[PDB]
Amino acid sequence: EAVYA
Amino acid sequence: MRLSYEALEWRTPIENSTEPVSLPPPPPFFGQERAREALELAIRGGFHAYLVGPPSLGKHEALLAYLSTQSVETPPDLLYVPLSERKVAVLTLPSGQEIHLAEAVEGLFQRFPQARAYLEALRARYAETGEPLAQWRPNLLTSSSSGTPPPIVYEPYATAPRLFGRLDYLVWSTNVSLIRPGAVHRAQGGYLILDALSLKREGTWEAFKRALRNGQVEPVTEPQAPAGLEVEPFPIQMQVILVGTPEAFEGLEEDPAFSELFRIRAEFSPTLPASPENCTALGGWLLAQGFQLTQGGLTRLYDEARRMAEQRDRMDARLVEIRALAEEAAVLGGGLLTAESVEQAIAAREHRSFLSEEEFLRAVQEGVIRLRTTGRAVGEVNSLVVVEAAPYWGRPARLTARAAPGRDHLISIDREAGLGGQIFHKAVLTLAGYLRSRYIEHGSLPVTISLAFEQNYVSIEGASAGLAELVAALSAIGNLPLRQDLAVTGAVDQTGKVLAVGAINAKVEGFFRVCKALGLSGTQGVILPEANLANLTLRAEVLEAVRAGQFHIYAVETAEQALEILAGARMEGFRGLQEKIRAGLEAFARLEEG
Repeated sequence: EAVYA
Repeated sequence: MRLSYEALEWRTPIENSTEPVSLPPPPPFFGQERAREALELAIRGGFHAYLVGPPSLGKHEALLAYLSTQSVETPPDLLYVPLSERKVAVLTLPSGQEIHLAEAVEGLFQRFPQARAYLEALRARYAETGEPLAQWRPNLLTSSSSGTPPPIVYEPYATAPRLFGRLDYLVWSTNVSLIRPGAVHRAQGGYLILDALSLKREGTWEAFKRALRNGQVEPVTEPQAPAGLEVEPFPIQMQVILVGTPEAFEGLEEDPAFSELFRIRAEFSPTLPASPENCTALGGWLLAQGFQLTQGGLTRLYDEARRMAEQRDRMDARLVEIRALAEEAAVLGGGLLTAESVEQAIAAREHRSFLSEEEFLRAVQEGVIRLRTTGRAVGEVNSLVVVEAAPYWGRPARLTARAAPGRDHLISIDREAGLGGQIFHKAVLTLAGYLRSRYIEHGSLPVTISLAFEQNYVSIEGASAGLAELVAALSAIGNLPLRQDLAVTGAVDQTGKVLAVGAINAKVEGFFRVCKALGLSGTQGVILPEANLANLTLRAEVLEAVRAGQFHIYAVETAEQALEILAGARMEGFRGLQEKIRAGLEAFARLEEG
């Protein structure tokens, strides 16, 4: 998955 | 600080939920003061304007409604007249008057003073030559009974033929009578509305500029015909309003002629103030749309708009999105827009987009993804992320910190591997700057620390894992067991202060979803920045759990405050955490100096 913090 | 249920509740109380709502329609542009005043100046000045704002605002609907209420002097008759057998000009006479000039001419300066050249070239040499001369009658394009409302021409498909008109060819030959008008011709005396995106997509911007700057309006011709009609320029009598998103204009704004031609920016806000007056306006607007609306239905929709904005004090201004949700709710309510139908329509939207989360929770439940939501562990924390696919579900991301004796290095493994973005990298560097500058007794830090997310992501971006990372690091240095029942979200600066993060609601709700799926223990919760208090518009289920004492939210201002909650002790009052961290650093220093 591509993720954003 | 703990946030009570009372501090977290943000929703509007509902009284007499099923009572039918009865409210007048608000004026166009309600709560969009800036954009209305800009449009008013453009109307008063005769200036060209552009309407800018995000998609689904109802920009077009607000515009047409507003223009419908204007009053201009009646549009002149507009026509093509031949100045020759291969030349034509665009002409205006006063309203009604072209029909007389057509009857007169059908009689194979009489009283049409302004139509001089067309008669003055209509002469005589059929007799002098016997030359057979039937392409000399005027071509009326438009005519109208009043200038209330003014002409209003919205052409969403801005091809050259739709803007400028067409030449039909009868068998070749053509003549004045075969020229069809375009949107430009129909808008004379009034308003032409185009979409910025269409002008770019159709490649018609340069020709449009030529029409406005030079009066060149060229009916579209075909590649086949042996010849064509010359068309004289003409004085353009219209106001143009472009509509589009901020990004749609940027293509156009790099051209200086755009700024020159379109002076008035009419910008829509993406949110309005959340007030009794805008809730009431929303009500009236929905009723004018045809909805059967109860009070509780209105209230729920108003609160959903606040939540869409992720601001307690603001509401999403996108009326088209509110309408679309209301249409779904109406179906679920059998035609009636109620509190229940709104909540259920929101819940069906989440259900329709839930497959990915169902897959995730199942993997966690099976232990294919390894998460802990109870107990304690050294150097480990649940940070929170959102997956970068709509609808942007929140999830916990397990993160570890390991410390070894070494020469002052803070490593992000994910960043070194090339998985982290620039801001993510900045967050790590910032933590490094905080630790070096905070713990100076031994000179440079006697530790190497490596951070890793436990799952592997194609990429991580953003700064909001900084707090989780810093607490993990301090824990590893001090050997401090941290609670795993509390997830952590926050950006940190070099001074250890905690800064606001994005997608706070999703993040919180995603940890709760994970806790619920594994069985709520009663002690779980989230630590988050105090700076995000104004963004918290949590869903019912989380609010109910917090009211029940089954879930807990903590707001902090500093990284140490977070660490205190996690390690279950204060920094000072020593035996505090600060002396254990110092004790760790001294141990590491001794190992490092053999």
